Amino acid sequence: SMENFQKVEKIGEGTYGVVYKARNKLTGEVVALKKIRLDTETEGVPSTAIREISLLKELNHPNIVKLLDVIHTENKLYLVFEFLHQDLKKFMDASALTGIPLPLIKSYLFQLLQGLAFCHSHRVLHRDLKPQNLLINTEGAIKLADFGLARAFGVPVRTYTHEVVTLWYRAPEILLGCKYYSTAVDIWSLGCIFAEMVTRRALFPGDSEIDQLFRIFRTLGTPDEVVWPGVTSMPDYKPSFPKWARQDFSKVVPPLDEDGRSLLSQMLHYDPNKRISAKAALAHPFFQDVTKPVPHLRL
Amino acid sequence: GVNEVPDYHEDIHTYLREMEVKCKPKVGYMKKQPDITNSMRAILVDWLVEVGEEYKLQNETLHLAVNYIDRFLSSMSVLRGKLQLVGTAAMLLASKFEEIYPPEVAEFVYITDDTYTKKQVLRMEHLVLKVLAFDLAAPTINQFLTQYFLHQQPANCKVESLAMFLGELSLIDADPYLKYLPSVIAAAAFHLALYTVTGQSWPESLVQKTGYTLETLKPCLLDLHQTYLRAPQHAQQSIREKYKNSKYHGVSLLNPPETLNL
Ligand SMILES: O=S(=O)(CCNCCCO)c1ccc(Nc2nc(OCC3CCCCC3)c3nc[nH]c3n2)cc1
Repeated sequence: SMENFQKVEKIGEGTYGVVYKARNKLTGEVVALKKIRLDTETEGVPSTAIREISLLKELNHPNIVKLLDVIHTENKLYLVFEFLHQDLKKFMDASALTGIPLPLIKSYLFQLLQGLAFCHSHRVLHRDLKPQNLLINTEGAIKLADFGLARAFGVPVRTYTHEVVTLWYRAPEILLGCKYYSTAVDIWSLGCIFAEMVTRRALFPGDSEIDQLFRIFRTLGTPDEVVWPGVTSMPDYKPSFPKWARQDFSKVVPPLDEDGRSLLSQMLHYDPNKRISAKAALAHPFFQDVTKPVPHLRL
Repeated sequence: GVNEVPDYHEDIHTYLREMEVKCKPKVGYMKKQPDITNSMRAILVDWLVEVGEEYKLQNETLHLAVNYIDRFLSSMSVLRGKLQLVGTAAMLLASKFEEIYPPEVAEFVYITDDTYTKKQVLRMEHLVLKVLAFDLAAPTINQFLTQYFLHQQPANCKVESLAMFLGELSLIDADPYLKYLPSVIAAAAFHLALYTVTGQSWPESLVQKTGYTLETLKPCLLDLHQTYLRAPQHAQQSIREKYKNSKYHGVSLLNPPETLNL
């Protein structure tokens, strides 16, 4: 069945299995192949695979990476995806000197918010947004990838897994150990990524849970009952937290314009209830002049 | 706030209404099965209830498992000695989809009381996956019930627990409940529960949401009312037992109304 695919190179390793750049010998299509060894004596097919395949077979959107086929040998399982040219992380490092043109940052954020609204509209939380998981092509698209950590949610939400989201991008409601979290966690991560696209360096590079909180608090101010009702009652909230004043938000990302600042401030709102949804953020004045140009660099 | 997903709840409902049709088992399947019966299915579902109770699994997992057993059996004939194996793979799969901490395969072999080997359970999992073609994100009675609960003013825990009780009982009996959709059973269960506890009715706000009225719910609502009244007598009893617990406000002890006054 893997009869028609010729391997080119190993791309990387995500949440589970290993990705390869391959091409169909018959159609010429370039694909990515996620390969999962199922030696069996483990615990059968892993829940990460069971989630990624059932969710991705439903999520059909130009800004969600496309699952093309599943090939299911007895002790080996292959997932065939559309292939993209690089990840956002590498692109940012490739733009080390020039920085990214504002129309490309703009476009990228718009597209990312579309893909995410679509996940949220289809009861799916991604739960691991970060530049490593966001893939770009030469034609100007950016797409959400690796739904290994994703899950299907109910309305309203139950308590789900706590060990969640890569740390630099983890929302404060998780860090404070709140029993319920929702779609706002994915927005926080896209908020951090927008900052990162402008500056080319992580907004909150923590080295532990507490250091992460403290880095967030020193930037947006330590939250109180006024800015976030019910903070002081959160399981991992400590009354001994240092109380930092909130920075003039223009200082957080200095090159960002007023409309940019406004958008970023609403993605980074402490209170998950008040934080802007993916749906609403699409209509923000920041995107009034939005186009979809091709990347300014060869990928 | 954001826990009830104000910006997406309508879209999500709309989406679920679409998938519950695509994910519907075929109603006439038991007639076409040579060796298993409605009663043999009852015994199995009742057992899975014990399993869920035994491993403290979510109720959502239970509903998901049964959807899988029902779809698999819509296109696969299975001998009576193997019906439990299908259910065990299904319950294993459901847990992998829905649970933060799912039981391990070794535990699933264990509650089948050494009827089947690990080898079998795993091979069966694989097979259920091929037949369902990995389509495990299925709408359930609870995904709907849970949104309906958002309409009571104010919220009543007796109502909530009773509605889930009645939904769960419907899982046991393929005749008749194999012909109603999750959303309609949820709606019947919600009304019946609400009326039993408060004397109130399926509210105008859910007519707006769902498009269902009492008139379109009546046929299901009439079957559900029967099941409720006959429950203490039903051969299968695990669900009654389960809902005596404080966890669910002991609702299975409540008295069903003698009439629905429809
Ligand atoms: O950026 S790359 O050139 C390789 C370098 N990446 C290492 C991290 C720092 O940049 C690159 C990576 C991936 C792809 N294309 C790609 N990648 C996937 O994912 C592999 C990736 C995702 C999660 C982390 C592990 C690697 C896909 N899944 C379906 N289609 C895909 N196309 C193209 C270039």
